[PDB]
Formats: sequence, C-alpha cells, structure tokens
Amino acid sequence: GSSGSSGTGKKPYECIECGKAFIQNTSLIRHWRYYHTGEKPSGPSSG
Ligand SMILES: [Zn+2]
Repeated sequence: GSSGSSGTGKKPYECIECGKAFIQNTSLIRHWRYYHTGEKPSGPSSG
C-alpha cells in the first residue's frame, strides 16, 4: 500500500527538526518546546 501528498503551499513557519508546519510564529516555537525540548526527550525517532 501507499498514500501521501505530493506538493504543498509555502508557509510562514515550518519546523525543520521533523518538518512540522504552522501559520504563526508562536505556533512554531511551541512545538519546539512542547515535544522536542519538552517531556520525553528520548523516544520518537521521526525524520
Ligand atoms: Zn519538530
């Protein structure tokens, strides 16, 4: 099987550590200090 999406409209903020996407600035910093540098630092091995 297989499924996904080829292409995507640019955005103002988009995490690079994993590739997260956002529309606002605060929305970006959050994820940065929510899961990445937040609780359980050693767990997920996403790309
Ligand atoms: Zn991230």
